[PDB]
Amino acid sequence: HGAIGAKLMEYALKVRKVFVTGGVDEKMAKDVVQQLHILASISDDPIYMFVNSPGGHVESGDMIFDAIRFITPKVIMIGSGSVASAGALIYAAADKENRYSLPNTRFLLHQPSGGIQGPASNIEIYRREIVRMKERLDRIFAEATGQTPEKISADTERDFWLNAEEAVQYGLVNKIIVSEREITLP
Amino acid sequence: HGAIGAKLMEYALKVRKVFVTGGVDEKMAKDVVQQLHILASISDDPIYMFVNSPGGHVESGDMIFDAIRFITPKVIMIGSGSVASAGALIYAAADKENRYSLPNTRFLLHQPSGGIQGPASNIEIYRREIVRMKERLDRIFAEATGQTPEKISADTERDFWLNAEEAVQYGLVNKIIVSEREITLP
Amino acid sequence: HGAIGAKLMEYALKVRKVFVTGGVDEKMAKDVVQQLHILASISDDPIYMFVNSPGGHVESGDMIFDAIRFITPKVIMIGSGSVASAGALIYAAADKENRYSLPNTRFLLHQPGPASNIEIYRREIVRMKERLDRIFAEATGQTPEKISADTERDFWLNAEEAVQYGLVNKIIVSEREITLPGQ
Amino acid sequence: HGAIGAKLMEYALKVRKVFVTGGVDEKMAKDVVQQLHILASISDDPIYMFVNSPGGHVESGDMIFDAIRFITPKVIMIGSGSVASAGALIYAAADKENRYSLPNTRFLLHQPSPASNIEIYRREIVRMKERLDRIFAEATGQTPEKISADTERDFWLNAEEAVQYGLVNKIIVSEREITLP
Amino acid sequence: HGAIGAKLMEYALKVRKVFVTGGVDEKMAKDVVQQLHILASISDDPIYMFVNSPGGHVESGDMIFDAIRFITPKVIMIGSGSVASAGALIYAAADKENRYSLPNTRFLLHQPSNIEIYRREIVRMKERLDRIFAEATGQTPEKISADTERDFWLNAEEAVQYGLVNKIIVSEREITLP
Amino acid sequence: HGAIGAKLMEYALKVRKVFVTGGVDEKMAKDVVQQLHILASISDDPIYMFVNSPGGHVESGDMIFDAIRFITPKVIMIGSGSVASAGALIYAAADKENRYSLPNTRFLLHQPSNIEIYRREIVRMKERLDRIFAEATGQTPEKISADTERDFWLNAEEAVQYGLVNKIIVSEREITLP
Amino acid sequence: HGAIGAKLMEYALKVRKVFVTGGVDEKMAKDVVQQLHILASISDDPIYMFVNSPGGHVESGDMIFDAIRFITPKVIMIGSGSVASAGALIYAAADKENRYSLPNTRFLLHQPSASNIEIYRREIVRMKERLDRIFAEATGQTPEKISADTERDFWLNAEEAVQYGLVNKIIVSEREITLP
Repeated sequence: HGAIGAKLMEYALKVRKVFVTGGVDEKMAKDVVQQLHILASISDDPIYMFVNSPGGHVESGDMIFDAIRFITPKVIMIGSGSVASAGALIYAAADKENRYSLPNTRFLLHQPSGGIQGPASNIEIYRREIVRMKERLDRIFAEATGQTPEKISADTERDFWLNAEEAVQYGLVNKIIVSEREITLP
Repeated sequence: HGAIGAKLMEYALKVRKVFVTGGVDEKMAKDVVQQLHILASISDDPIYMFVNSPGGHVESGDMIFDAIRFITPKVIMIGSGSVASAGALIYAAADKENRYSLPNTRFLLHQPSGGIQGPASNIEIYRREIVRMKERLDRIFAEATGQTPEKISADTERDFWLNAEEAVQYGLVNKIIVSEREITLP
Repeated sequence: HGAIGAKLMEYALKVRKVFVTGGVDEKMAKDVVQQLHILASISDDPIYMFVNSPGGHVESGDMIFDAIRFITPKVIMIGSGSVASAGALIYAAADKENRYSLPNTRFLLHQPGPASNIEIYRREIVRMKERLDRIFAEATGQTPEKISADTERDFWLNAEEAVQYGLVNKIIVSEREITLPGQ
Repeated sequence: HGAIGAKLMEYALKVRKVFVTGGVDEKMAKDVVQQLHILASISDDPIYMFVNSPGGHVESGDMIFDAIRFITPKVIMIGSGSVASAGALIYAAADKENRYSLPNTRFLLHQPSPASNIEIYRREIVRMKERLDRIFAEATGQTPEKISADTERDFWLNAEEAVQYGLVNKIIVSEREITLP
Repeated sequence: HGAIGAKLMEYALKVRKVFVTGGVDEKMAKDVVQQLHILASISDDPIYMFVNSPGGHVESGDMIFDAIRFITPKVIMIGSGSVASAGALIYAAADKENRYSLPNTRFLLHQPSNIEIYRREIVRMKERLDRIFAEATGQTPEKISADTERDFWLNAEEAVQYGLVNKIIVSEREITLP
Repeated sequence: HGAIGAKLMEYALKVRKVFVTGGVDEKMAKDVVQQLHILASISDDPIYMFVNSPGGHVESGDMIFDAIRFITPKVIMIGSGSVASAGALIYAAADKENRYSLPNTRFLLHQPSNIEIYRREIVRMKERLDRIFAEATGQTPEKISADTERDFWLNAEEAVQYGLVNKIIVSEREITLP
Repeated sequence: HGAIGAKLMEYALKVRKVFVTGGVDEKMAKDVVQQLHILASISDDPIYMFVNSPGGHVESGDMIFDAIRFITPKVIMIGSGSVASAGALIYAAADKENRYSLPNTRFLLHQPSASNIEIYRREIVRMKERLDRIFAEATGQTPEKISADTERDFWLNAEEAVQYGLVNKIIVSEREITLP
C-alpha cells in the first residue's frame, strides 16, 4: 500500500490538503510536519487540514501543533468523527475563525498523562515535566477557547466530551458545517 | 501488487472513477476520502462511484458518507451485487436522482453495531454513542428514501433485504440500468 | 515482481488487452473491473480479453461479468487452456459473436454457524444457483432447466462440444480469424 | 530486483526481444504471453525469442506455445544451452525456417508428468501425450508415431542431430546469420 | 512507507529544508551529509535544518557537524521537542546567530559513552566535544566538561542563558536571514 | 537496494558498461544477457564488461559466455579483484585482444535419473570447459584439464603467461579499441 | 529506504560528488565503483570524493582504489573525521596534490588482516607488501618506513599527516580547494 499512499500524498500536496486520520503516531507526525513545511515554502495560500482522530502520542500531537503555529499559511481546520486528545491539541493549533466541525463531531480535550520510564535518580525531573506539560496544555486550550486555565483544568477529565454545538459554545469550534462551500477564508 | 494498484488508482482518478469494493475498512476509507477530495480540488465535474460491498466498519462508511456530502462535485452512484450495511450508508450519500442500480443488486440497510472494546469506565459513553448512531442512521436513510425515521427503524432489521425493484419503490434507488449510456448527468 | 506486473499492466491497457489468468479472486476482480472502466473512458474501441482460468470466487466472477456488460466497448473473448466456473461466468458475459476458443480449451460449468443461519445461507445459495442457471441459459440458448440438470455434477466440455452447446461461437488458432462486430 | 527486471523488460520490449530462461513456470508464462501480445499490437515486425530452459510446468509451456501461434508477428527462435520438455514445446511453436540453434545446444522433446476423478486424470494424460506427439510431428516433419517411438526420458538430440531430425533449421554462432522471412 | 519518505525528502530538498528527526544513526549521517552537499552544489542560499532528536550515535552527529561547517551555505537551525546528545552536537554546528528554538524545546548535553588505548580514544573524543560546545556556547571547556559529567538538561530559556540557543521563536517570520 | 541498483544499471547501460560483480547466479545471468542484447540492438559499438567475481554456477556463466559470442558488438573485458570459476568462463568469452586485467587480479579455473548419465553430463560439461579455456588461452585441453583438477590460482602476471589475460593495465587510457 | 538512497544518488551523480561515509563494506564498494565509472563516462571533469570512514572491508577498499586509479577524471579527495584502514587506502588513491583534510581529521594507515596453509601465508605477505608500496608511493616515505609504522596502529593528526606526505593541504571551506 506504500505506492498508493505515496501517490495520494503527492496529489494531496498539490491541492494543499493534509489528512490527520486515526491514531497520531510518530510516523504520521513526521509526514504531516514535512507536508506543512513543503506547502508553506510553495505558497502562502491556505492549507486545509482534515482531522478525524481518537488520540495518539502527545509528543506527536505537539509536533504537528508546533508546525501549524510555525508556518506562515493559515491552516483551515475541519474536524469530523472524533477529535480526541492529541487530535484535539492539533485542532486547537488553528486560529479560531478557521476551526470548523461537522454536526456529528465529538471533541475530547483531556490529554492522557502517559507513563514514566527511566532511572529513579531523576524522579524530580519526571515530576516537573508532568506539571509543566499539564500547565502548557491548560494554557493552550484556554487561549484557544477563551476559557480560563482554571476552568479548562477543572473541566478537563477523562470523560468530558463536547458535541459540535457544545464545542461552539465552549469556544473550541467557530462554525458547524456540512459543505466545503460554508468555509470562509480569512 | 502495490505497484499495480497505484497505477490503476492513478488512471481511475484521471477518469474520475472511484471504486468501493468489498469490506469497508479504515484502509478503504482513508484512500476513498482522499480520492474524493483530490477530485473535488481538480474540478467540479461529476465523480462516478461504484459500490459492491457486503458491509464493514460503520465508522469507515460514515467517513466516506461525510466526504461525499462535503465536496462540491456530485457523486454518481452505481450499485452492483450486494450493497449492505456500511456500503448502503455510502450509497445513500448521493443525491436521489444520481442513485443507480444493476438489476440483480440487493440492498441491506441494517447496520450491525457490534464490536465495542475499551475501558469499563467508558460504559456510559459507549451507551450514548450506540443510541446516537442508531438515531443518526435512521435519519440518514429516511432523508435518502423519503420514508420517515420511524418507518426506517421499524423496517430495517438484520434480515430485511431489498432487491433492485423493491429498492426503487422504497425510494433508495432512482433508476435500474444495465449500461453506462443510461446514466443522465445532473 | 510487482514492478514488472505493473509495467506489463500499463502496456496492456494501452493496447486494450486484459488478461484473466489463473484463479478468479477478489484481487483479480478489483483489477479487471478497474481496467475495463479505464479502457471505456479512453474510447469505445473493442477490448480483447484472454481467459485461462481453473475456477475461483463466483462473486468475483460476477463483478467482472457485470462490468463487461455495463461498459460501452465490446469485449472480444478468447478462451484458452481451461475456462472453468468463475472463468466461464466471465467468458459468458461477452456477446456470442465475440466468444472464441482455441481447439484444446476445456470448459467447466458446475454449481457453486447455527441451524437457523444455515437455512438463510441455503436460500442465498439457491438464489445464486438459479441466477447462474439463467445467465448461462441466456448465453447459450439452453433452457435454465437444462443448464441446471447438466451442472449438478462436473460437466466438462471440449471446444467442439462447447460450440454445439452454444457457449463458444468459433474455434480459432490465430488472431487473424477474429471478426469484429460489424466487420 | 523488481526494479531492475522491470527496466530491462521495458528495454527488451522496445527491441522486440523475449527471453525464456530457466524453469518454465506460471509467472514466466504470464509475463511472456503479455509481452508477445503487446509486441503484436505494436507492429507485425518479427520477434526474437531466446530459449534456454530445462523444462517446467506444461500448462505454462502450452500457454506460451499457444500465444506464439496466435499472434501475427513471426517469432524467430534462437535456442542455446538445454532446450528440454516445456522449453522444447515453446521452441517448436515457431515456424521451421525460423528455428535456429547454437552449436552446443541439446534438445529433449520428452515431456514429463481426489481419487473420485481418477478416470478424468487418465484421459487427460492420454490426451496430452497425443497432442504433444502431433505438435512435434508437425514441427519436425516426422510422423506422430515416429515422434512417439523416439521420444523417451533419455532421448537427447545435439544441434546437428536436431537439424537432421527437422527440429532446427540452421546452426549459427552470430546474430548476423539469421535470415528473416 | 519508503516511497512516501522518499517523495517528501525530495520536495523538502527542493525548498532547501532538511529534517533531522529521531535518533541520529549512520543512515541519517549518510543521508544528511549528501543532502547538505547536494544543496551546497546547487546554490549558496541558506539551508533550513529542523532538529527534533532524543539522541543517537555521536560519531554520526560528528559527520553532520563537519559537513555543516564545511559547506558554503549557512545552516539555519530550528530546534523543537528534544535536542539531545548527538542531536545537540548537530545543533551546535550552526553559527550562534542562526540557532533558534521553540519555547518548549528541551536540550540535553552528556559525555559520550588495549583498554588503556580505548580510554585514550574516549578521552580524546570527550575533550574534542567539550571544546566544540565551549566554542559554540561561549562557556569554558572546563564548565562544559563539569556540567556534562552526568545528564545536563536545559529548557529553552536556560539554553539561551547557557549560550546554546540564540533566540526563542514560535513563527518562521521571527527568523532573520544572515 | 533494488532502486539504487536499478538506477546505476540504467546509467551504466547508457554508457555501454556492464558490471559483473559477486556471485554468478541465474538472476545475474538473466540480467546480463538482457543487457548485452539490449546494447547490441542499439548499436554495434564496443561494450565494456567489468568482472570481479568469486565464482558461481557454471551454467549461468555459460549463458553470458554464449551471449557475448553471439552479439555483434565486441566486448572489452576488464578483470579485477577475483575472476574465479563462472567469472573466469565469462572473462574467457572475449577475444584475446580484448582481455585486460588489473595488476592485483587473481584468476581461478574451477571445474564443475541414473548416476551413470549424471556422470556423463558432468564429463560432457567438464570437457566442454576444457576446450573453451584451451581455445581462449592457447594451452592444450589436456593441460587445462590437468590444471583444473585442483584449485588452480593464477596471479595477473601468471595469467598473462598462461594465455588467459592479454594485457595488465591500471588506467582505462591503456585500452585500445579493436 | 532504498528509494531515499536512490534519489540522493541520482542528485549526487549530477553534482559529481561521491560519498564514502561510515564503514567500508562490499555493498558500498559496488555502488561507488559504478558511480565512478558512470561519472567518468559523462565527462572528464573532476570528481569530489568525501571520505569519513573508521575502516571496513579490506577488499572493498581496493575495489574503490582500483577504480579511482582506472578512470580518467581526477578525484578530489577530502578526508574528514577518521580515515582509517580501508578509508585510508581509498584516500591514498588520489594524486598527492588532490588530497585535502579537515583540521581535526585523523589518519590510520595500518590495515588489519585449511589444507594448504602455505597459500594463505603468501597472500598475507603479498597483501602487506602491496600495501606498503601503495602508501610509500602515495606519501614519499620508503616501504621500510611504511612497513615499520604498519606493525601496529600508528595514528596521524592532520598536521602530522601533512608532514608525513599523506595529506597535501588542510582546509575548512570548499573554496580553499584548488583544481589541477
